[PDB]
Amino acid sequence: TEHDQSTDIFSADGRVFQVEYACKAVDNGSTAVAACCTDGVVVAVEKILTSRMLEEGSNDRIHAVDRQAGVCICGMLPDGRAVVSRARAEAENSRDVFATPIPGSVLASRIGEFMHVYTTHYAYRPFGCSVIIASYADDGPQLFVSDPSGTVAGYYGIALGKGKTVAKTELEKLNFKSITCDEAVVKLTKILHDVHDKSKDKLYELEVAWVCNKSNCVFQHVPNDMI
Amino acid sequence: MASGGSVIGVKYNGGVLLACDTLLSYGSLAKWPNIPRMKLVGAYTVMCATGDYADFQEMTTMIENHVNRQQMYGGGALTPNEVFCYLQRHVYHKRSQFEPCLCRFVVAGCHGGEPFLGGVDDVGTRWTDDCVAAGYGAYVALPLLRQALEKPGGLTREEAIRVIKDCLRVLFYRECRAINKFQIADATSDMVSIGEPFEVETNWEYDGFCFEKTAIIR
Repeated sequence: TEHDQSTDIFSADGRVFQVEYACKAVDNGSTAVAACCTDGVVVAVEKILTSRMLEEGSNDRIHAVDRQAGVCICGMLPDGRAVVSRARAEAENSRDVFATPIPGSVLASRIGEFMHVYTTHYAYRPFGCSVIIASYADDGPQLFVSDPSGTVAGYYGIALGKGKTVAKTELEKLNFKSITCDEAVVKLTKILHDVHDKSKDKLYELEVAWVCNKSNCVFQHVPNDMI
Repeated sequence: MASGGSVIGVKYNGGVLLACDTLLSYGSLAKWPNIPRMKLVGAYTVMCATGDYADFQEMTTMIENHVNRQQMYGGGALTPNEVFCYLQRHVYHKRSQFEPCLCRFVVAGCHGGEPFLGGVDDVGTRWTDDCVAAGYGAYVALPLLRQALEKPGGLTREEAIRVIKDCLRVLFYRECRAINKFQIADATSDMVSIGEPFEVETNWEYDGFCFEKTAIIR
């Protein structure tokens, strides 16, 4: 069992255990959900509070990375913040060098590449976060997830963290072709209130954001009255 | 080596005006007569310059990106005073590496019910005042605007527009590389708007300009 001490070693079965362990940190974190409508994309996440004395906005998990795109972090927040910085730099590079807003599919593939490189070298460890990427540039609305292995995929709806098995069940009873961004906020918030476990985590709040036609394809937090 | 000519600005009671023409020249050739030379920066600020257009474009693109990003990433909206300071440190740094920004800038804005106007030259000299100019505007227009600001109380918007047009009229008569097509920007009430292009009225029919009187041999 020396094979699980660094990310630069395969096990006999063809696995990389340090990356699996990093994934377990995401699976024990707070729940997130997201949905891709015909207008846009909506993201929502549960924040577990550690004190009743925090200001509002503390330890935000959702961050803008360009005018038209945003990221939500699951698992370890300071690791997520390092990925947010990288993503900001790739979006700026696309505007400065190629004179375009970065397409959603390209942004997700660069984030994946960046995360993968920390699974290859004896001197670094894998990130302990999964990132939800939400974008609306010239390729339409797009929602992607990148995990600690650096694997990247596109979704119509998705859930992450410790409530994900149940939350997935409830996202399967939505109609993705038809739904608008105002309905979505009500349904997504409901799923998150229902999976919350009241024994373990006593204090919590919800954080919600979107990018859609209503907002002029600007990625932003929803106004706190719509919850 | 596309280049722009004069720029002029003046503060009035409640705001600030900035004006220039729509032309870029290449040496003596008048190459493009339909170029918008004023650029908005963030929420409160507008700038213009005299001299090398490529250097104006590089510098303003860089400042606009910094201002939009700082706001998008949670560090607030920069004021005209801060934008001006930042511009001046960039120009001085380039002067100090012997790679100068070969322009002279005028910056105007409005924030906090308080108007701003200032200039920066290509070695990094900076100043603020009730009237500012670049190019031939510094020799032709400042004398007229400084006389209008002598009245006590300050200028109304209407008086300010009238003296600005007298200045543009003289630049068209006496600056070689010019056209009769101008825009005015107005910063007032914490925002900037840029007007449509217009032309000024000119006089060519004095008796002393006639063919007989101007003849060299009688």
